[PDB]
Amino acid sequence: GPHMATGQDRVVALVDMDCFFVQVEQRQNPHLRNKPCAVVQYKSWKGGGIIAVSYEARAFGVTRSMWADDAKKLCPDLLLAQVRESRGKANLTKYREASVEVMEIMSRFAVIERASIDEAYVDLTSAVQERLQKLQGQPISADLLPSTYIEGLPQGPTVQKEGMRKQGLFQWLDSLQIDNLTSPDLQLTVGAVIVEEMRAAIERETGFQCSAGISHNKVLAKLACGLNKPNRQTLVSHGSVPQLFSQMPIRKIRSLGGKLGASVIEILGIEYMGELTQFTESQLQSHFGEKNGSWLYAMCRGIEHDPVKPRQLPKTIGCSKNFPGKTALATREQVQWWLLQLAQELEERLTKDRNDNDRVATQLVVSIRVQGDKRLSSLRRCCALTRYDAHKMSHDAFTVIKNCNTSGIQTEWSPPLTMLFLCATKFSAS
DNA sequence: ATTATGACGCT
DNA sequence: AGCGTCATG
Ligand SMILES: [Mn+2]
Ligand SMILES: [Mn+2]
Ligand SMILES: [Mn+2]
Repeated sequence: GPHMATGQDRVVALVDMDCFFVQVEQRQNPHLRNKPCAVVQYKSWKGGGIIAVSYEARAFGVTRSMWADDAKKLCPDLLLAQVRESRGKANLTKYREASVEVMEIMSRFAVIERASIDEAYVDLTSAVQERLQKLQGQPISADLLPSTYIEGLPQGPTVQKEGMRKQGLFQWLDSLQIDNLTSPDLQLTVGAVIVEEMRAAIERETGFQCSAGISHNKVLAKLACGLNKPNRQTLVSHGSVPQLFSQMPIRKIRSLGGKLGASVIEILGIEYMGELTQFTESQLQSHFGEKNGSWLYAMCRGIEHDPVKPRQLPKTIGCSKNFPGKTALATREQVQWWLLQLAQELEERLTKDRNDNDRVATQLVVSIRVQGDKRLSSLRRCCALTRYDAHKMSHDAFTVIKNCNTSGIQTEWSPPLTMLFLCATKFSAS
């Protein structure tokens, strides 16, 4: 009882931009705004592959990983924006720069961990303590939470979405103990006030809408963020976890959407996250390993300790291109030309990174795939990265992979290469 | 013939 | 170090 640490020490938010690449394109081209539209890379094969979908287009069943020609079958008036192509390959610079815009606004409120191009975690514990000592027991008006959902409410003893949102929020605010500066539910509520302000600032200063989740840790904040998209935020309290998890498929939790989650389901004979509570920590550790087992044991009770890392910048900068089927690289000149294209984009991004962020990469990683290998990477080799020069890094990459060519002929390349990847890593301050 | 990344765990 | 897993704009 008095010693069961309930993992309610922190206030953590996850902010995720709605249909990010689509919003970037809609800001640039007002003709795309408030329309079914999607962002595609390339065009010749099946109209290009969709990587981002506006909510209007999602209503027609358009999804990521769909070919545009097929999406057009579902949504004949779908509008498409194409990713820029530079040096023969997709170039995602516009979206990376847009991401930096959003990350810089978020960093004004608290330290953030960049989790992806369009999302960051926020540790709001200290900002909440500050805002609470500023409020001085004053209760929290529903007017401060105009886009917040309280997960699990309304409950107990109107038929429109906004009406139910407001009913649930009213139930939450009425149950609140606004005099206790250490109540976790109050702390989450103030956290949600701050996140409303953060999201207002992002939209005001960039044009971009986002959603957010507010809870006591990263996994719950991410899950909460997904519950009411687009353009809304969701508070998942510690108390909401049992009901939320009682019907929550195991795969919906970050880290469990793959092989490990499938093995939880098959080994334990369960479907939902809440069913995990019936196993001891040792049982879970026996099946899934010591770390995963401790993590599952705590996570199914709403508890997770992974910190919000103070890291706004990516740890690696990389360039990759697939060469499927008939496009696979089968000559030395081909392989060298594409290594040079990738290296030229890498050099440009690295030089910008050095100027902006006062750091230099020191390791170059070269990864390839060979035709007929089921794995995404067939080979991975590192070498020193001592100079930001594309000709040098492409020669070095070729030097470290050239021994994969089983062709006795030095001109041909066999088996042909279906992917090239260059990645700069191990940054140092300079 | 979803493609282009980026993080992190394992050994 | 190099490999595998997970995430997905
Ligand atoms: Mn998003
Ligand atoms: Mn995201
Ligand atoms: Mn998505």
